[PDB]
Amino acid sequence: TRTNEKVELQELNDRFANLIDKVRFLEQQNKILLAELEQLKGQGKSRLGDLYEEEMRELRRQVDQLTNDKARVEVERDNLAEDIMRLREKL
Amino acid sequence: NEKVELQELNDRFANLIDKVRFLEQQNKILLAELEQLKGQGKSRLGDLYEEEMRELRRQVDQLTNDKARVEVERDNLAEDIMRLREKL
Repeated sequence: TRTNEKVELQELNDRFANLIDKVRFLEQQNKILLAELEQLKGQGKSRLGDLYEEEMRELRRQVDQLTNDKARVEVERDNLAEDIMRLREKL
Repeated sequence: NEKVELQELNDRFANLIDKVRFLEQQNKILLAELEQLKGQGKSRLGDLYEEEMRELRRQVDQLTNDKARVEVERDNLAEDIMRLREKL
């Protein structure tokens, strides 16, 4: 008879209603998951960006040092160029 | 408030369905175009960092040699002067 029907249907609609609730929770959960993931990506990229920056910053610091080193050794060499230029005029 | 006949409403929503499909296709083209642009900008930024580091290494190399020479001249000038005081 159609009394079975009435039973099964009521059960089943409650089941749908249940899944519905759970799938909407699945959604809250996913949303949060995505937020976490965004946070983790941003750290990873932050850091990686730190390492690329460092590499460059090192080459720069080195260039400036080298540049000052050479500049000291030049002050010295140029001080000696005036010396031979004078002493040759005493010869 | 003008009222519409049903067979007329079907027309208007049939046409609106056309228009919407069209926007779908546009938006599609756009999404691919953007995706490419994105990709290209990633490549561009890579390159820019790349060239900066190449140019910098060139500079380190250049300066390291330039400084070794000038040290040599300095030493040479030291020698010449000392032996030049030797004569006079």
